[PDB]
Amino acid sequence: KSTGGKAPRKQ
Amino acid sequence: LDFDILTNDGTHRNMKLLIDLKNIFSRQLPKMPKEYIVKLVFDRHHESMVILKNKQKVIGGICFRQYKPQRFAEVAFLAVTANEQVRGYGTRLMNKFKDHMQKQNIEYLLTYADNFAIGYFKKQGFTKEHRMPQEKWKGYIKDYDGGTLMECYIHPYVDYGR
Ligand SMILES: CC(C)(COP(=O)(O)OP(=O)(O)OC[C@H]1O[C@@H](n2cnc3c(N)ncnc32)[C@H](O)[C@@H]1OP(=O)(O)O)[C@@H](O)C(=O)NCCC(=O)NCCS
Repeated sequence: KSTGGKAPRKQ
Repeated sequence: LDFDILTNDGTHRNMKLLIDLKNIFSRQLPKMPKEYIVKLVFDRHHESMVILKNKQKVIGGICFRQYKPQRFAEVAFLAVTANEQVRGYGTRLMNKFKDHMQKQNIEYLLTYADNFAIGYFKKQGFTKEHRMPQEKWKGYIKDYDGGTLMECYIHPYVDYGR
């Protein structure tokens, strides 16, 4: 499993 | 300025490059638990393509995970070091990444996006509407209701990158 760390604030 | 696949082979050289990249990721993605970035970046399923400056200094990169049998990959993290942003490196990295995925026989790229990142990925070819059968990633890629799952179709003979 990974999830999707591709997580940026709002900028 | 090279864009190389950084292999996690337990050597001082590559481990140093992966840590440098992991540190760039954390600094650039503050909402992300640093230990979570470390986990994915060094796990048995992920790979990283880095932007190497002068064949020694990492200034950015993209961490991804291929699901070979299914023919699709997920983007875990993407970032360029602060002092090197807005110089076109990130766009060139994504193009290099798509080219490499095309050569790896990958048909779709998937990534969760939120806020600004949604617009950012749209400019990179990703769309909210999926053409890939949902049941293809279901069971492989976690399905979070809080994020926007975006996909980029990688046609077998479209030229990505330059
Ligand atoms: C997304 C990212 C990799 C882009 O890399 P880059 O080297 O700056 O990319 P480019 O130079 O090709 O970007 C060109 C565009 O990005 C914008 N941009 C780049 N860095 C930016 C920053 N720090 N703040 C706002 N906009 C930024 C440019 O203004 C430009 O907008 P335009 O195309 O309308 O003129 C980089 O901004 C970054 O590391 N961001 C933080 C990490 C992140 O949120 N990643 C995605 C989620 S994991």
